[PDB]
Amino acid sequence: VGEALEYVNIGLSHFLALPLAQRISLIIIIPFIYNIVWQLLYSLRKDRPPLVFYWIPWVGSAVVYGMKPYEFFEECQKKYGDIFSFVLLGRVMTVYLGPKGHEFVFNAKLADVSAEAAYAHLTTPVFGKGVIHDCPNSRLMEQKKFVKGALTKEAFKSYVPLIAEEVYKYFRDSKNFRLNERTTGTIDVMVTQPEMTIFTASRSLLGKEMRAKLDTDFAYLYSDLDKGFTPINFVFPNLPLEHYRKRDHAQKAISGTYMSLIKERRKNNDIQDRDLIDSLMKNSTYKDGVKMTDQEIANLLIGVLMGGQHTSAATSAWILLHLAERPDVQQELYEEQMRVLDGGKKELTYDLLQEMPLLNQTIKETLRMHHPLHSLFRKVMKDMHVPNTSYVIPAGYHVLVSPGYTHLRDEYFPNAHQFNIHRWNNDSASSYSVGEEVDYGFGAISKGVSSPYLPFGGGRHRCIGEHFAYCQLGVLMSIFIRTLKWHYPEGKTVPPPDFTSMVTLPTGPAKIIWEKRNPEQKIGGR
Ligand code: HEM
Ligand SMILES: OC(Cn1cncn1)(Cn1cncn1)c1ccc(F)cc1F
Repeated sequence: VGEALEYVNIGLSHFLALPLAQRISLIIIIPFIYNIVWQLLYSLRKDRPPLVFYWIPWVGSAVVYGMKPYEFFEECQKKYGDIFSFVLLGRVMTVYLGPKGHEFVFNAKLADVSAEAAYAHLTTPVFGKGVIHDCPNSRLMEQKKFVKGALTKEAFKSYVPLIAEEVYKYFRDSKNFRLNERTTGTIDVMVTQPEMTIFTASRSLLGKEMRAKLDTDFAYLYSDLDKGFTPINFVFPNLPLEHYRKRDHAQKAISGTYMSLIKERRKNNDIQDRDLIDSLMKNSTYKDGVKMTDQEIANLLIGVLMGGQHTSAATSAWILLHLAERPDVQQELYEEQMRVLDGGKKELTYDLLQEMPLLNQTIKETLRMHHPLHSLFRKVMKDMHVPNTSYVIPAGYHVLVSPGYTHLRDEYFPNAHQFNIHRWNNDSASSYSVGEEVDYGFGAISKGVSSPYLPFGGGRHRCIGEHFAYCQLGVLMSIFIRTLKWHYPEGKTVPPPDFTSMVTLPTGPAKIIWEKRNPEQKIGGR
């Protein structure tokens, strides 16, 4: 064996004297071979979930997961069951499908998994430092608490007429509508809904000043920042191109604008209860006494607005698209509007929104069919034993949960690919905890996360924008319904989702044709 060891050194030597044709080829095919051999040895382990076979090292199943994750999950489920792993751009993802998966991932102990470790590079380059994913979990919990303080019933009461006003103003002024001059038109909903969403959300959450900013070239900065919000950040968060420079500069200029308003308000003591900015100026002190800086407040505002932007705009787009081939549902919704608002003589309020179950069921059904986040990740921090299995998920892995997948399973939602708002009759709430509850720092929420329907997630990372989303989408759809009818161009139908973008927005261009219900109706104001 001493003689064997000599030939090892000889072999190492002879390698380095190989022609580069053969040892680019060498250093290529020997990972390819080792990978296959490694998977074969891996598949024999009884303490690991089955691993989806893949040919290309590092890359893994990235391409099929990236383009059609649900079809990917369905195939893996048929073959392997509800628990399985797959390689994705250098990381091993352990998927757990179904309610048991919801429970395993969303209710995982703080010591076991980390969301911020999974998402920091996705969001921090976009929002700025010190907030959301660029901070400890208990900091995040309180930031969520701070923001929730601006999201009260009384706040929604004041938001509704503000949001309504922005919708009507958009109908009046936008080149996409111009209702005082046009009775019919064609629109790309991936153009109109992001614009309507930023106008309505800015006006209510940021306030008059920041909304006024959107009527200038300052609006261009929001687009630049929006482009940095991309899956590519998972691999290339910072790359010396101008996509990144436009992003970084936008983040600085936008937070600078918020900070200017913040410092301005404090200078003049002008701090009431107008908006989320007022709210955070009065309520952003952590439990240990440390106060958020003006930069961190601005950075939080960016993240919250940006996140709400994408989820809400995608959702109202899908609502329009599903209703476009369903004049029956438009008809039902309109009748509800006529009854609840007394033929339109009653002004829309937050309370009246609560008396519109079909409208809210329509939102609920859209979120079932189109969960804007098709996958949620956590990085595994401590080895996790999978209950009632021999499986152990080692630290360094990632767990993946997908409530959106379950939303589309017939076993939980019969005829899951049919849009049917009536499957939610006497269950028109946005969601509802109906068992024991728990507080992670931002308010009591559902302890159990086993519901097959989880558009807003669960556990410590649960959404806090749920009621704002329903308020915003509710006011907007209420006005769309009362003002317009709409349908598809001949031969067109609901498009497939684009699963490669940050949220599962519709494939473009997604066009609908609108017409005024009352051609002679005029929208007043300047
Ligand atoms: C239809 C609209 C929306 C949907 C479907 C949605 C969905 C979700 C989901 C599934 C999560 C859980 C994330 C995870 O577990 O990793 C989440 C978290 C969160 N969302 Fe939303 N969201 C929506 C709108 C909004 C809005 C409008 C806001 C703010 C006004 C918002 C702010 C947040 C915040 C602060 C978190 C917590 C992040 C964390 O704790 O890690 N969302 N959202
Ligand atoms: O959870 C997100 C980040 N994200 C995860 N997968 C894709 N994007 C999205 N989001 C959820 N509700 C709204 N946006 C988020 C969470 C909080 C936040 F402040 C911004 C933000 F983008």
